[PDB]
Amino acid sequence: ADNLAEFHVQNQECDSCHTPDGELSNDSLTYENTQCVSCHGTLAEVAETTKHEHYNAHASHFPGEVACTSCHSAHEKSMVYCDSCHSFDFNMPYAKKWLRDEPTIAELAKDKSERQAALASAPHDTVDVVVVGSGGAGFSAAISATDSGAKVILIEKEPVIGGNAKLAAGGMNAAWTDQQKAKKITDSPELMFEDTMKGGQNINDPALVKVLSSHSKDSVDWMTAMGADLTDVGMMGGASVNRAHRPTGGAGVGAHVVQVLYDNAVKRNIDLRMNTRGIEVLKDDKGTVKGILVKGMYKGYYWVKADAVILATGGFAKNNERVAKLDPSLKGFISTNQPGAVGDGLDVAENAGGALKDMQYIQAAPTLSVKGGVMVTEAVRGNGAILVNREGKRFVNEITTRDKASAAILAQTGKSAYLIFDDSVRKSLSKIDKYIGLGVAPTADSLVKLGKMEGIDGKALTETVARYNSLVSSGKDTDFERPNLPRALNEGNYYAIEVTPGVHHTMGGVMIDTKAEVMNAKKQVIPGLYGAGEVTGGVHGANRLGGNAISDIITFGRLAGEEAAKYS
Ligand SMILES: Cc1cc2nc3c(=O)[nH]c(=O)nc-3n(C[C@H](O)[C@H](O)[C@H](O)COP(=O)(O)OP(=O)(O)OC[C@H]3O[C@@H](n4cnc5c(N)ncnc54)[C@H](O)[C@@H]3O)c2cc1C
Ligand code: HEC
Ligand code: HEC
Ligand code: HEC
Ligand code: HEC
Ligand SMILES: O=C(O)/C=C/C(=O)O
Ligand code: NA
Repeated sequence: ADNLAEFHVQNQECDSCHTPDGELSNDSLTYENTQCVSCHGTLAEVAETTKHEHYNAHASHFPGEVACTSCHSAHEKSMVYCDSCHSFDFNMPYAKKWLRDEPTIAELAKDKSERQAALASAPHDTVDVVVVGSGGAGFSAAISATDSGAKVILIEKEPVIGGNAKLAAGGMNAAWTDQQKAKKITDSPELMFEDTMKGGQNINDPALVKVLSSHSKDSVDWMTAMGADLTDVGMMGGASVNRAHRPTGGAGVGAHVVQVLYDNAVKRNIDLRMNTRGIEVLKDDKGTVKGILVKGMYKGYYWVKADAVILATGGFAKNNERVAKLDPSLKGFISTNQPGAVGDGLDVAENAGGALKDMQYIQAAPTLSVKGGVMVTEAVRGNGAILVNREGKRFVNEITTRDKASAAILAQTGKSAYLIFDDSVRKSLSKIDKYIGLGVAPTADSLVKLGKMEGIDGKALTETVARYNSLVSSGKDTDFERPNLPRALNEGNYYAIEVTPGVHHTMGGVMIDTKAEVMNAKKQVIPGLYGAGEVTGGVHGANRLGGNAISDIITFGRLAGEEAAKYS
């Protein structure tokens, strides 16, 4: 057969997958997927039949309930969503190579036809607030608005939830939490403010950072009340003390927090629609929003009538064309991001009259795995790893800010470097076992052997770690002034990961005030329109601190849903 449907119909009726009238249930294909699961079992149950030692298409790090049709289309060949970041050895029936080419909001102007018909019709729904994007900001807004008495619809343009937020692995910053106190850490919202402003080269909007620092503990409290584990507290670059919260043992914070938010949304019966792209904010004759035009992948264009629209669409770091026009030094770099993170939400915001700010400020993650092409968290350095070049030497304070660390690595021989650590660092952060499982962390029982394996001067590497361990025990790094020296690298085997910077986060975006209201260039509020999360500009200035994005998206997402409900 040439497609999955043709296969099944050899022995099955159309109504084995379809509804009686044969119309598709909705853009989430809820009915249809339910049919796949009635015959094949849950994703979990299927996974039992497709195990590989180090990977499984049906049991991945993605949170929520991933629909079969995310990867298996019926009447045409389809793509494995995992192939957008990885190249595992898969044999999916009726597969085609991964290719993403989603038309821009401006290209969608060619559907004048269909769009006019949709706006001429009745609104398909009339609700209080529509939230665009199912990452951390969007789920937070949806839940908090629902808790304040609003009726909400949450839309996601991708087949899966979570955006980039499901990928976060270092932690969520907050001060001064019960969690920190339990770990004997002393901190304060003021100190977090100070670190953040200084880290952003004082380009940050001080009113927005004051919201970020002052609300941070309550956001950790809010998430924990919903069931999250944020009790591990680690160090990230540019911070005066440990304040990056994450699940016990140093597991990834992203997947976890998104799963908690998803469970809480399902608990509240929130209307979540997948494969549903927000296209155009609609305004009444006085300029306040009145609804939003959306495009369903399977049911087409329709609009929703609502008093408020909350844009929670994420950044544009996957769009290297737009990145390179703003910062040419990042042209051609690999990105850490999900395939959808291309900035179409910003375009929707601008078309509604929102201004943009700080767009030229774009952050590279210093340590993308060269071998795996995926992000390696800053927590690996925060928990004790060092960086060495091919010469086998240290060359940078490994917990300085991301802009300086990226430049340092790029300046080394071959424009890459190596994370070096031992089993004491490995056991302190369980996320590291995930890198080892990916195959990107070669290991050996001695640095001379490791160096020969990886093309690092083995003798110089050995002396480099002995010297580093001596500064650790003597409590001061006189070589690169690293201010926190948590562990000696001296237990068990030794690991190396080859790393180079990758495009990661866009600090600029839609201009918002402290109530998450979107503003135009005249600094006037657009009534009804809100922005929260990486789509916004002004929170992080010229350089974002690791851990501060997850913090931002919960605080501003929650704030925005509450303001939108009150606006109503
Ligand atoms: C690999 C990785 C690791 C990171 N780790 C950390 C960490 O440890 N700590 C930290 O603080 N930060 C971390 N960051 C940054 C942080 O995860 C992101 O900034 C965060 O994802 C921003 O969340 P958000 O809700 O704003 O957007 P996202 O989580 O990206 O969600 C936005 C959603 O909107 C959808 N969308 C976009 N346009 C439309 C549209 N027109 N219609 C409908 N849906 C739309 C997108 O597809 C996406 O699902 C990490 C980022 C990455 C990529
Ligand atoms: C389940 C294994 C399927 C079988 C068997 C058939 N269809 Fe299907 N169809 C199914 C889904 C998951 C979808 C979504 C798109 C995709 O290819 O994955 C579809 C869609 C159609 C459509 C499009 C509806 C629209 O665009 O509004 C039609 C016209 C359709 N399918 C027809 C149809 C007929 C007549 C079938 C029996 C011969 C049949 N389908 C089987 C999944 C499955
Ligand atoms: C039961 C009535 C089924 C429905 C509804 C769907 N599938 Fe199915 N599928 C079914 C059988 C009996 C078989 C053969 C293997 C077996 O279980 O005995 C299959 C096969 C497939 C395959 C393999 C195709 C190939 O070329 O080998 C896949 C990938 C599969 N089915 C996927 C799938 C999806 C995603 C469904 C919903 C859209 C779905 N199936 C519906 C039984 C049934
Ligand atoms: C992408 C993330 C996928 C989603 C979600 C689902 N499937 Fe899948 N499926 C995918 C791949 C890459 C493969 C190949 C596995 C490999 O290791 O090479 C599969 C395979 C199938 C098959 C074949 C299993 C067999 O009998 O050999 C089945 C029957 C199957 N998929 C079913 C299925 C169902 C019903 C899903 C929803 C619950 C589903 N898959 C999700 C990729 C992805
Ligand atoms: C890019 C945005 C990603 C997509 C799409 C998928 N994965 Fe992923 N994967 C991602 C990262 C950044 C990492 C590094 C380790 C971490 O936890 O952050 C990984 C790692 C894996 C691994 C190794 C560790 C493990 O969980 O076993 C596997 C086996 C893996 N990813 C599988 C996987 C599958 C099956 C996916 C599709 C459903 C998938 N990943 C998509 C980033 C990205
Ligand atoms: O784990 C990291 O590298 C990511 C942290 C950040 O992007 O905030
Ligand atoms: Na931004």
